[PDB]
Amino acid sequence: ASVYAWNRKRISNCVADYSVLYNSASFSTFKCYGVSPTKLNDLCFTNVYA
Amino acid sequence: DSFVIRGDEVRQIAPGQTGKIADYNYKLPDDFTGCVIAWNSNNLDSK
Repeated sequence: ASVYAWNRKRISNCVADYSVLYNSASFSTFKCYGVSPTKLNDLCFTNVYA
Repeated sequence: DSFVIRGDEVRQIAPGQTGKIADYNYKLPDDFTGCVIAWNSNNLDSK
Protein backbone atom coordinates (compact mmCIF):
# COMPACT_ATOMS: atom_id res chain seq x y z
CA ALA A 1 0.00 0.00 0.00
CA SER A 2 0.75 3.72 -0.20
CA VAL A 3 2.03 5.20 3.13
CA TYR A 4 -1.23 7.24 3.51
CA ALA A 5 -3.25 3.97 3.30
CA TRP A 6 -1.07 1.15 4.87
CA ASN A 7 -2.74 -2.29 5.18
CA ARG A 8 -2.64 -4.22 8.50
CA LYS A 9 -2.43 -8.03 8.64
CA ARG A 10 -3.53 -9.64 11.95
CA ILE A 11 -1.54 -12.78 12.79
CA SER A 12 -3.19 -15.19 15.28
CA ASN A 13 -3.65 -18.91 16.16
CA CYS A 14 -0.19 -19.95 14.78
CA VAL A 15 3.57 -20.60 15.30
CA ALA A 16 6.49 -18.59 13.80
CA ASP A 17 10.32 -18.46 13.73
CA TYR A 18 11.56 -14.83 13.72
CA SER A 19 15.25 -15.83 13.34
CA VAL A 20 14.48 -16.69 9.66
CA LEU A 21 13.76 -12.96 9.15
CA TYR A 22 16.57 -11.70 11.48
CA ASN A 23 19.31 -13.69 9.59
CA SER A 24 18.01 -12.75 6.07
CA ALA A 25 20.22 -10.58 3.80
CA SER A 26 17.00 -9.00 2.37
CA PHE A 27 16.57 -6.30 5.05
CA SER A 28 17.99 -2.75 5.19
CA THR A 29 16.77 -2.42 8.85
CA PHE A 30 15.42 -4.62 11.70
CA LYS A 31 15.13 -2.06 14.58
CA CYS A 32 13.27 -3.51 17.62
CA TYR A 33 11.74 -1.83 20.68
CA GLY A 34 10.54 -3.43 23.98
CA VAL A 35 11.80 -6.86 22.66
CA SER A 36 15.13 -8.07 21.16
CA PRO A 37 15.14 -9.98 17.79
CA THR A 38 17.34 -12.75 19.32
CA LYS A 39 14.69 -13.33 22.09
CA LEU A 40 11.44 -13.53 20.03
CA ASN A 41 11.62 -17.34 19.52
CA ASP A 42 11.61 -17.83 23.39
CA LEU A 43 8.53 -15.61 23.99
CA CYS A 44 4.87 -15.19 22.87
CA PHE A 45 1.88 -12.93 22.26
CA THR A 46 -1.95 -12.63 22.13
CA ASN A 47 -2.04 -10.89 18.70
CA VAL A 48 0.67 -9.78 16.28
CA TYR A 49 -0.03 -7.20 13.55
CA ALA A 50 1.96 -6.40 10.40
CA ASP B 1 42.90 -9.26 14.47
CA SER B 2 42.82 -9.05 10.64
CA PHE B 3 40.29 -10.43 8.09
CA VAL B 4 37.81 -9.73 5.18
CA ILE B 5 33.96 -9.59 5.21
CA ARG B 6 31.10 -8.31 2.97
CA GLY B 7 30.27 -4.61 3.72
CA ASP B 8 26.72 -5.35 5.03
CA GLU B 9 28.31 -7.40 7.87
CA VAL B 10 30.62 -4.60 9.23
CA ARG B 11 27.83 -3.77 11.76
CA GLN B 12 28.07 -7.34 13.23
CA ILE B 13 31.73 -6.77 14.34
CA ALA B 14 31.02 -5.13 17.72
CA PRO B 15 30.63 -6.07 21.43
CA GLY B 16 27.07 -7.33 22.20
CA GLN B 17 26.05 -7.69 18.47
CA THR B 18 24.61 -10.87 16.82
CA GLY B 19 24.42 -12.43 13.33
CA LYS B 20 26.16 -15.25 11.35
CA ILE B 21 29.62 -13.55 11.42
CA ALA B 22 29.25 -12.41 15.07
CA ASP B 23 28.17 -15.90 16.28
CA TYR B 24 29.76 -18.53 14.01
CA ASN B 25 33.33 -17.13 13.49
CA TYR B 26 34.23 -13.66 15.02
CA LYS B 27 32.71 -12.91 18.47
CA LEU B 28 33.99 -9.91 20.49
CA PRO B 29 33.72 -9.85 24.34
CA ASP B 30 30.54 -8.05 25.51
CA ASP B 31 32.85 -5.72 27.56
CA PHE B 32 35.46 -5.34 24.74
CA THR B 33 38.13 -2.57 25.09
CA GLY B 34 39.71 -1.47 21.78
CA CYS B 35 38.79 -0.19 18.30
CA VAL B 36 37.22 -1.79 15.18
CA ILE B 37 38.72 -0.21 12.02
CA ALA B 38 37.49 -1.02 8.49
CA TRP B 39 37.60 0.20 4.88
CA ASN B 40 36.20 -1.07 1.56
CA SER B 41 38.81 -3.13 -0.39
CA ASN B 42 36.89 -3.56 -3.70
CA ASN B 43 40.10 -2.38 -5.50
CA LEU B 44 42.21 -5.32 -4.04
CA ASP B 45 39.92 -8.21 -2.94
CA SER B 46 37.34 -8.26 -5.83
CA LYS B 47 38.27 -9.76 -9.28
